[PDB]
Amino acid sequence: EFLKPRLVDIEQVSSTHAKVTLEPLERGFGHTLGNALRRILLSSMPGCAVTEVEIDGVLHEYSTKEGVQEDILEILLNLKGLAVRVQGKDEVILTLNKSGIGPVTAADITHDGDVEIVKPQHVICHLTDENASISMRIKVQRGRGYVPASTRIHSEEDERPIGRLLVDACYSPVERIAYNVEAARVEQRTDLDKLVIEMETNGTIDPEEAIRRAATILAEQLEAFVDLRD
Amino acid sequence: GVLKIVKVYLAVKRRIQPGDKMAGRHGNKGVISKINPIEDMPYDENGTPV
Repeated sequence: EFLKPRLVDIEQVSSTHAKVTLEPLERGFGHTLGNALRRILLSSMPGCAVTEVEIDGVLHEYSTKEGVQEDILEILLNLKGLAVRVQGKDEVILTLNKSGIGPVTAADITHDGDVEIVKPQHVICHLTDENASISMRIKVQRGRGYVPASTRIHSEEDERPIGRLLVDACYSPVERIAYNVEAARVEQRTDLDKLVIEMETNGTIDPEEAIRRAATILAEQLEAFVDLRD
Repeated sequence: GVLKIVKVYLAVKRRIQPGDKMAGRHGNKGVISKINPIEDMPYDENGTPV
């Protein structure tokens, strides 16, 4: 004798911020699902992030370009945050080419079909010279979780090009997750609760797909767990 | 006695890890004991983890 939760209205307050509600939850599973979902969402949500950067005139992170103000290291730190939605391929090579005085934002990236730049206004660098021109190639991969530069060396595979600049990959779009269990008094029923999952992300994963993917992963683990072959 | 000399500067980026020493301004000190996943940390009503 139980009920089951069905996805009801899923409101989006901002482009990043979304509240997803689950109305017909039996007493006691409010907290269980809240927490399980929170855990999976924060830990395992697959996302996209910049993996490596090649700028032409720069041998190593510490040198400096003519006509720019941020250091190469600061340009890398700025690129780490670049939020991009790739649909089909796993590894995309975006090309940024800008000249003249002005703040080079992400919108200047050469627009490919499969890539969506979530916030085109995101600043990358500031030029300061009429003839100063930067060209670069940003290689962005798909991945889950958090992999630093130093571990990825395992797959070195002849990293010979000294121009290649590795960036730490924070492969995770979910920034924040909270849940609220509140009594959802339906006119014909005794003890049912509503889950309100409030989630803030970098604007890559849509809420429905996030929740679905979490439920998928938990279900698979429980599948393995239910059967017991001693 | 020295024919020639070559100096080489390495720049090593050291990340925080277990065993480094961290302190406050009031004399509170300590060794970083374990790095936990974001999930494990206590979180406020709003959901921001400590």
